[PDB]
Amino acid sequence: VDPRIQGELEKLNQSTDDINRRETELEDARQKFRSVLVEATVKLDELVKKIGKAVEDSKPYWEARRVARQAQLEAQKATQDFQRATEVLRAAKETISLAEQRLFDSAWQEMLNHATQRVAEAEQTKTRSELVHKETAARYNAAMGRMRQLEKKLKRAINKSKPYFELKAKYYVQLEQLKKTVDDLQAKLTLAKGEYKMALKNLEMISDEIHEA
Repeated sequence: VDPRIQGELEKLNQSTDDINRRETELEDARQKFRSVLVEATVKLDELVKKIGKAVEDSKPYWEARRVARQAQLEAQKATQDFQRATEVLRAAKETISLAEQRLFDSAWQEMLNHATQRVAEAEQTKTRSELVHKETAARYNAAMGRMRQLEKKLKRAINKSKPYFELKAKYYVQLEQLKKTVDDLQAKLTLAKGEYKMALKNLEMISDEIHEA
């Protein structure tokens, strides 16, 4: 049973070598992340040190823009849902129209009865959908108005702050992806450790096997 434990321990040796490789890889990754983030720090600081008033005055505009976008998505959803509701009502009424024109009669009766049982909830959903639609559109356009009057008084600031924020954005998504890489890589490393450990457990199992033999 010697070649068995031999091959086993060789395989786990390859495994722990792999572990070492992934460890060094991870360390290198994080060390790469750090320099990038501090670069982002100093560039952000220097660009703020360029013109601070423009940026600080620009922020409310971006705030209003975000709010307006949220209201946009909400209003869009409300509109779509209302459309679906309208379609549902259309079909539900078309059914009863045909059924009434007909006046296998039992099947027709059951069908029109189920339909005319569903049209009530249909109408309720219609009302809900349309009122929600109106509200959403209202808040929507209100936010658009405030954003407009904000854009009227911030033409000089936001243009200056635009490159700062786009740079900040690029560095943000970059460091984000980097951190992602670090995370999943470390996870895979842990899994590898699990594998190596499992090979060791096999070693213990065989060690238990032989002395019993």
